[PDB]
Amino acid sequence: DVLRKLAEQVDDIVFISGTNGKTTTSNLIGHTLKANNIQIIHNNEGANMAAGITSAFIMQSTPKTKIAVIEIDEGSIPRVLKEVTPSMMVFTNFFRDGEIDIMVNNIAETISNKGIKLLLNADDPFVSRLKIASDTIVYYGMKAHAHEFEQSNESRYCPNCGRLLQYDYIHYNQIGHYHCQCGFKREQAKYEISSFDVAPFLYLNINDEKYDMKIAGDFNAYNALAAYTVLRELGLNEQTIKNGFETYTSDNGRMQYFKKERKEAMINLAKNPAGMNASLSVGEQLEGEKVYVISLNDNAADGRDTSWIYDADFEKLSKQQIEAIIVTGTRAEELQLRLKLAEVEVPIIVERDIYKATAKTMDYKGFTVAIPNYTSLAPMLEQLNRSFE
Amino acid sequence: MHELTIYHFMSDKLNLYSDIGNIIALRQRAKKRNIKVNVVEINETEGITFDECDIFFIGGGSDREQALATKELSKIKTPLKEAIEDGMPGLTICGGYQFLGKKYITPDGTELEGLGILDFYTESKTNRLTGDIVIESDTFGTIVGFENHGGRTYHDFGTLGHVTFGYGNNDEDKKEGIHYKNLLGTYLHGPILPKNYEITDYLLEKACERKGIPFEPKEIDNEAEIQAKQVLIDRANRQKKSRLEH
Ligand SMILES: [Mg+2]
Ligand SMILES: [Zn+2]
Repeated sequence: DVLRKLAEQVDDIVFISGTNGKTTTSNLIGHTLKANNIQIIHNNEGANMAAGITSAFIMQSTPKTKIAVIEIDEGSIPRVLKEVTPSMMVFTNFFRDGEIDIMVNNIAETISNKGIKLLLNADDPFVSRLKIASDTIVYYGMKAHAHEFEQSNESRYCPNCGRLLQYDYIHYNQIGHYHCQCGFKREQAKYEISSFDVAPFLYLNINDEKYDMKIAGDFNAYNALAAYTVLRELGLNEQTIKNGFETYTSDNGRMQYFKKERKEAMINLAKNPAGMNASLSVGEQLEGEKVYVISLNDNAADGRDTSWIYDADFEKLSKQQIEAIIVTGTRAEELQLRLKLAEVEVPIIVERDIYKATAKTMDYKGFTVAIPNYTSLAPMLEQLNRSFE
Repeated sequence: MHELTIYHFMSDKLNLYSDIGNIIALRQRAKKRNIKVNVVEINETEGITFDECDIFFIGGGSDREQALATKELSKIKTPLKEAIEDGMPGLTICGGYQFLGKKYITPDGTELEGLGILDFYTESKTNRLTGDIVIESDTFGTIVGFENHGGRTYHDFGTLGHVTFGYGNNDEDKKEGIHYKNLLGTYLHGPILPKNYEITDYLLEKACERKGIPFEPKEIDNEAEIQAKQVLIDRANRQKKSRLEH
């Protein structure tokens, strides 16, 4: 009975759900609101069921917090909505991993005729099916040919009439511009990505404004737009959103960005040839000169056989503007030798202590590219956090 | 320009990390001696001759890949044997080494046929010989790498040297690999050649002598290689003192 009284004290309650992208969407909203000194309630990826959401409202309610930003497991929506009515709900997507159909129906029944503003992904037909659950619908989505996604292939049923759903254009899998002869279709979008690229971070064109972000991943474009839509619907203007979006970053050491005045860094885990080739190609999409710190441990979880580094394309480093490469970890010397054999002719510094190696990159004005394998990640990420405070 | 041709056999395998690094190491030590290396990949062997070969290389694959590679290599078993008997330098890794012998026995007792170039056999168990390996050789100086193999190879030929830490060919001999005329065979990973420049230089120098071209300068900078070797030598030494103090 207590959650109800806590929630009534909050003017705006935003729920984020769907099967994917909940956390990034939620974090982008919460980061952008806090960066404008707005006090909020905000839960996390380990606390998106009923019990964890209730705990978030108890722990974080103060007289100043007038917005809650709540990610919620899609299965938890009925149990929670017996206690809290959000003012708006954004849905990212529903992926089966006819099981989607049933779950979407249960969600529709739960939120119907409650006055909730729904922000639906027009490009996902199972998210869009939720239009029957409210009279206040806001559509977001992506224009055809905004990006060529990696691509993957079946026929799906119209949630309204049981025909096979016709598609005019497919972003990927079920996500696309669909149109059924019964009227069910990809609706016109109020907020739309017309174009985006990842090079190496997300760069988005949303309603003819450019959003230069600090996270990566093609899939994250839709999460950014879902977050953008919430924030516009809360009344924030494009510049205020641009300020928050330009500084949000991941926190798991995957394409994670750092900045302190004119010094920049990014860290990306690489533990095999494909991952290393990808991490080495990030540097070349980065303007100006670079400094590298590359770490190769050979602890049990890394494997003891470091031979794979000879299948990585370290030679490509000769095509980049690089001040120095610091090699570190317990097999730092294997990396020095690999770079010698790669004919990469730049100062190479052996510093086996990962904390000392990582700190050292702060002495260079170039863009730090930090590339650890698995057991190198935690010490290298810890030092980067320390160095960039 | 002075040139050496490397015959890279059966490079069509799912993985070839060992293969590529060994080729890189040879190319780069030769380049320092003003020698260009030409790599010929041979996956169809019919009518292949060794007249244009200076050094050959046979890596290792899965047991399936190895059995396929052996069936294709047997179409030129006799020229390969004659080449080897004539002193052709060659490097063979794991399955490429084992299947120069007469047979390879799997843990489940299945006998696989090798080329029979040399009269030996290999018997694998489920418990593997695995860890750092340090070998002391008169020809190759200190050899260092990583071993991880179920196979025990039993031959009566020369080897790459005495194993001061690790196992080598089998549980008992404390000797690693095979060295027969100019043919080398090993279980070592790393791959073996990047750190172990004396082995790389051995194969290139025998090839230059056989062709009648210089191998010069003989002494170049080995510092990076030495520093990489020293990490494993030191770790091996730490590991020994721990057992003696046990
Ligand atoms: Mg893409
Ligand atoms: Zn329909």
